Amino acid sequence: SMNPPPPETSNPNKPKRQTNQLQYLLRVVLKTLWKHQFAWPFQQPVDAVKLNLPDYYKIIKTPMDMGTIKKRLENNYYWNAQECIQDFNTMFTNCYIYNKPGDDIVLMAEALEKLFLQKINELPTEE
Ligand SMILES: CNC(=O)c1ccc2c(c1)nc(-c1cc(C)c(O)c(C)c1)n2CC1CCN(C(C)=O)CC1
Repeated sequence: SMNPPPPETSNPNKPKRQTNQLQYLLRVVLKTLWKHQFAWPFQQPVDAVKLNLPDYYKIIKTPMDMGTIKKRLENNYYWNAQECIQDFNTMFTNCYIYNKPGDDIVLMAEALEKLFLQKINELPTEE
């Protein structure tokens, strides 16, 4: 009935690197989705307490959100671009698991995912 703690965003025990793919994921992919008119419900963990959704974290056991993804990129949580792409995919899949076809939040998720796929289909080459 409490919210879970948000996902880990900075792990000192993880090695860190800068790559053109990770720079692109923060500065092009995340930044573009972040500034979208429909971004705001995805910029932080679902607050199931304040929204009074007592079943949200009974159904969604792998929560993810763009606030968490942004901090993960900012703090080198991802070594491989695929780890970041997986987190975006998890965020969209959670929305489609919990919500119903035609729901306002689902139409918002679809618009962001369309933009996500447009941007990640132009990811730069791997070192
Ligand atoms: C100051 N406000 C807030 O902080 C606030 C308010 C409402 C929030 C909200 C945060 N987060 C969610 C949300 C997000 C996701 C990904 C979900 O899977 C679910 C079940 C809820 N909602 C409900 C949806 C907001 C957008 N919708 C519209 C504009 O119609 C649909 C409902």
